[PDB]
Amino acid sequence: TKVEHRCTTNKLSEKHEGSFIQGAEKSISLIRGGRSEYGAA
Amino acid sequence: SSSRKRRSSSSSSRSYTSHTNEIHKGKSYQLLVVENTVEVAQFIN
Repeated sequence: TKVEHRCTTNKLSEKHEGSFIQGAEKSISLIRGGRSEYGAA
Repeated sequence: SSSRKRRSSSSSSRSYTSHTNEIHKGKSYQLLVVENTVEVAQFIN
């Protein structure tokens, strides 16, 4: 008598995370008249 | 795997595993300020 029994398996996992934040700010200002300390402020 | 023949017998097993991580970052900030003050807004020679 002869007997054989066998099994095999393959498995995977993956995970990801990602983030991207982007920003722009601009300001433009003009003042005329006044005194330079407060006009500066 | 396992086997018997006739008495004689044998068995075997395995694991293989591989794993990987990567993390990456880039940050940039730029500022420009250009500011002018005039206090004697005109001298005319």
